[PDB]
Amino acid sequence: GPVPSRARVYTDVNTHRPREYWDYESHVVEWGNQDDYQLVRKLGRGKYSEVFEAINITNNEKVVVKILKPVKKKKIKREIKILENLRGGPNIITLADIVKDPVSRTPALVFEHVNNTDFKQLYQTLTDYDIRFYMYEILKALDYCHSMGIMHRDVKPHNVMIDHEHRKLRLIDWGLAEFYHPGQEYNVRVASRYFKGPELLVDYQMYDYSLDMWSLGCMLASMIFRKEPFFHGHDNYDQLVRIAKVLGTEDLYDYIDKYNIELDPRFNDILGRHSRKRWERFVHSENQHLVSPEALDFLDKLLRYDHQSRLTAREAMEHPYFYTVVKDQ
Ligand SMILES: Cc1nc2ccc(S(=O)(=O)N3CCC(CCNCc4ccc(-c5ccccc5)c(Cl)c4)CC3)cc2s1
Repeated sequence: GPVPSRARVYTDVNTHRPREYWDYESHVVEWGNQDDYQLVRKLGRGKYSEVFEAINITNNEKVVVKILKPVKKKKIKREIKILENLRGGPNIITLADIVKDPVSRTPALVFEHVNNTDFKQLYQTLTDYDIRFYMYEILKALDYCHSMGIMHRDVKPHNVMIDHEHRKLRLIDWGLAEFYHPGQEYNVRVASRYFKGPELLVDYQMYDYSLDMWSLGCMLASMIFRKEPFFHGHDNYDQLVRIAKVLGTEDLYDYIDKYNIELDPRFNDILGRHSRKRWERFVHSENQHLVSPEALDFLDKLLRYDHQSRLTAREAMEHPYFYTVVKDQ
């Protein structure tokens, strides 16, 4: 069978906490009063939930309500527990309240209100510095949640809110996040195709925080190269093919050998033989202002098949790409 793996960092953080910290099935949800919030307008619809702007009539504060679609109670408890554990952490969305409709029995998460700058506006105007700054802010949230024993497992642009006017950022949608325990086999059917790590695609279940670092690398690539999505797979199999056409097949097969991974016979037809490509082939006159030796070195050190060889969040934060942003703090 496959060779086991443990996180290189924050390995045992949960083992040292009281069981209640991570044993979310035991968590009893503290309900607030639904009548405290009036819905104002729909903001979005999102697979597991519908999102509204609302107002707390107790105090006239603007709030955001996520009305959950039917999910298992255990997965709701998981998300709530994680949100509560991470509350106060840098750039983590703040859960303000939890309410249920007395009639429809539907449950609703109440968050802090954060405005999002118009995507068209923001993207038009970004700048190399801005990307470094916001990437650093995301890394602060990931180092924090990893240090708290939690993997996000769905890092991607949709789950990053920015308010450019106030230089503010939040990592949202903790609904797929899970506690890391050494030895645990996790579900590989998580995260969106374009952001799935090789570990998920080859069905290596004993993964860890480092999954998030792959996803982050995918985000960085899409931003500096102005290509979304960067790895555009047609399905889960082709997703790995797209990766292999860039990172090359030699290192992929080395990874599968090292962990004694058994590959679906299908991959053995489609994967073929691919050299490792240089990042320069994605650079053009439109994106060159975003692309630097530092950016490429950083990218290279996130996008690695072997989850153990990817940068940690804290290592990433020390990378030369961020020197000027850190100097500003
Ligand atoms: C508690 C909660 N409150 C709200 C409030 C509104 C909503 S929403 O459903 O209406 N909607 C979700 C989708 C957002 C778009 C995500 N931004 C993309 C982005 C992300 C990152 C970047 C980026 C990345 C790296 C460097 C620089 C910028 C860049 Cl360039 C762009 C808008 C808002 C849900 C929640 S959940």
